[PDB]
Amino acid sequence: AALGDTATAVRGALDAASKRELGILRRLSAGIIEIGRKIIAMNAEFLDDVEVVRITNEHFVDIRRDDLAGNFDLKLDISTAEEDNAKVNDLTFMLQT
Amino acid sequence: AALGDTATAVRGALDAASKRELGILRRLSAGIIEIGRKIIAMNAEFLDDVEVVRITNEHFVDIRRDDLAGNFDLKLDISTAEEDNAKVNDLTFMLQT
Amino acid sequence: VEVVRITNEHFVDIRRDDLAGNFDLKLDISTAEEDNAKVNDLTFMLQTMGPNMDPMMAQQIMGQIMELKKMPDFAKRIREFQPQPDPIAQQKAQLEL
Amino acid sequence: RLQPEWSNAPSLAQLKQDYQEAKQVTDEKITQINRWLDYMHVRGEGKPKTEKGKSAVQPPTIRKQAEWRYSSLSEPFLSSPNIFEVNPVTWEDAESARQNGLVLNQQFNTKLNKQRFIDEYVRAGVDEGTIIVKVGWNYQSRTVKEQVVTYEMMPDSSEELAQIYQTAAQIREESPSEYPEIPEDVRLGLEETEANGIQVRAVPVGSEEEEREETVENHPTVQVCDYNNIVIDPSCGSDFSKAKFLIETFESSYAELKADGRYKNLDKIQVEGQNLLSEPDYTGPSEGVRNFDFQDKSRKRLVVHEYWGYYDIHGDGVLHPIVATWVGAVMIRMEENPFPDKKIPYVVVSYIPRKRDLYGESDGALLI
Amino acid sequence: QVCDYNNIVIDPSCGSDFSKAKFLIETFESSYAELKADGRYKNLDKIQVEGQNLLSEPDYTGPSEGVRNFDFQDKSRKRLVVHEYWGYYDIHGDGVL
Amino acid sequence: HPIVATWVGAVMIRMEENPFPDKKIPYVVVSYIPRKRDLYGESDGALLI
Repeated sequence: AALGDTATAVRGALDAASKRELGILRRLSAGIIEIGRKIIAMNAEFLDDVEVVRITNEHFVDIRRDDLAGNFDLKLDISTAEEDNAKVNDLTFMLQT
Repeated sequence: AALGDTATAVRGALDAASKRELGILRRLSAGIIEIGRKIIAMNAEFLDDVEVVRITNEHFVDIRRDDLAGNFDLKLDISTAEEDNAKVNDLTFMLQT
Repeated sequence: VEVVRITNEHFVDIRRDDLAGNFDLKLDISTAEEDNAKVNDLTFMLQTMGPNMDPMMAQQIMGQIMELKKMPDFAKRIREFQPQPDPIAQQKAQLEL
Repeated sequence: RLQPEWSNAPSLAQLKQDYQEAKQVTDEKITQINRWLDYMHVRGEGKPKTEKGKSAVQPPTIRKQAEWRYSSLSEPFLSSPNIFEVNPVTWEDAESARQNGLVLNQQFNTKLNKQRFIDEYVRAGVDEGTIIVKVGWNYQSRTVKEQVVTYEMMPDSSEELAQIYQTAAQIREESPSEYPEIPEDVRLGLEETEANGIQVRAVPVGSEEEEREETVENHPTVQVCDYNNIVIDPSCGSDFSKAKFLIETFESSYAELKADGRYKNLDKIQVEGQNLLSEPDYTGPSEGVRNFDFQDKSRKRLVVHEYWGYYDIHGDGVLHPIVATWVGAVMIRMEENPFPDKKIPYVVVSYIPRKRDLYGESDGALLI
Repeated sequence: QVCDYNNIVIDPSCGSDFSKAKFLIETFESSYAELKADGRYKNLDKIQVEGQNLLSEPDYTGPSEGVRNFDFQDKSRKRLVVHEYWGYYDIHGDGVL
Repeated sequence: HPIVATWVGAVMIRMEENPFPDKKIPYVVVSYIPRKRDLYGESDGALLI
């Protein structure tokens, strides 16, 4: 609403629209996270240490038999460029001071 | 009201709308807080020290038998990003000076 | 004992003359803006108070800012912290000689 | 008798008796809420009756309004990485505080959905006027394991043993989480190393045995509810801290009841009965599902009544917090309240308050 | 507790002070078990709880109209009506309240 | 117990316990717009007809 009469009077409309879209976005994100956790669980055992080393080029890290899908040691979320930039800026600033 | 005639004349409308929403938000927040306190009380005894250690990776802190749901030593509230940012800024500033 | 269980400080005796204050307590509604004003006044006046002695007082103030900012452990540690001088008084003694 | 030491225990007659006298009150509110719901979805009496040959369109507005409030209400909870935030009250705290906060936040993040939960929470609140939430604990076990072994003691001591034992002690000191993951032999030799001199080496022997049931599930649970299967004391005014009884009807199966080890008399149920066809029964998700069944005698659907409240178990005229659960005509459970706080494990929140009443008002109750 | 305005009667001669009102009467609702639990009463055994049936004119005006027909028929949770009178009186003959 | 059974026509080809590390059904269901006590959601343009 108010497709141009004041700079502020158009900001509200886009704000409300984005806020409404956000819920659907979050539901889809939750679905993707669940898929990812299942994939991690399957990677835990079906895959071999030499195969993992071939990718990581680092010494194999052992696996905890209690949990295989994390739920105790991993936090899983969708990565985005703005969060990457925030992390880089924080690192640079806090190193420099 | 006043969907665009002056930058200030549109700020009042959104202000009043948000102020009205705030009461409902607070009621729902109170409900969530109550749920959380009940959950803490149940965690107090139904859960084992080895189980808590497996998560925290710190030495188990003993439990006070007087109260189990806090009410004497815990303040429970909804966390939000802006309060997190405020805490970080306060820490940084007050450390630096 | 009930009051101690909450405050974790030594019990303060009670005056039998009045029980509802009316002689020693001023009661008012707390609000965030007054809290911010108090914090700002404390910070400013600490940072520019002067060379006045009794640094214990400065420690008390700084601990109060900690407590208002909800880090009671840091508050207690600071307010009970005792500064200790180095071994440079040897220099003064030797130059006196 | 399930409680031989209770001088005056309730019988199934009194429980159903009190159940009847409260539906007479709750039915009014149920019909009111049904009328409200029949308008946001244009159904039943919300559908206008029009003559043949004229239009029958009907623009939704209550739904229109609710769509623009759901997200603005639900956002301030999910916008943050974790919901709760625990802070100490006095400096004696800040260890218990940190530990409890971390545990609770992890539980919400992983075990419970929290997403479906918040969505159903806000939606029911907006378009029904009240939210009921049931809080409980889940504890599944009995999955036995086998094949223990045996280690013989040995007084051989050397330098490598000292190094390994020192490292294991350091691990047990600073990373207690990883300590159980170290090998069993070296672990037990390590505690032997302080049981006596360093001579201990604990050579294996071998054995076999079948014990040590594992806890496959141990956690909290939070379900919202349906508002058609819950009946509360109507004399409470609006406190819910003074309500004297709450009754809930839900649906389960014989296998699930047996798996949840909290019941007796399970063999006198006659699962060839209910057929999920009774008046006050579990109001199913829809109408079509009423015709669905399993015909397996292990997954056949049943209807279970639960009664939480206060009663005069003895003759002393002092009320105690009790819970009673029954199916059909058989009492399955009678006990005192087992939760650490002797209260009803439910939480009721009213969207828009009303004068001295538990139930609220829906958002679109005035736009009809 | 807040109150209901239908169950409270005040001295009407006070003008508007409430510091000079001489009596206040409140009617509320309770049960035999609750009264016994609150250890502040006597003669509890001469109540005849098979009486009131919550059907009297000045009685507790219930939350709604439907709830007037609800009862417990247990003799321990049956609902009663209680009158309270706070005020000043000439207990002795001295003419001092 | 968690099991899986696979058949074609009238011949049973596979019967086994669940082989994945987490003994659950290897499916994920997401509802676009929620409905009261139902798995299936509602399409976006369900009200524009």
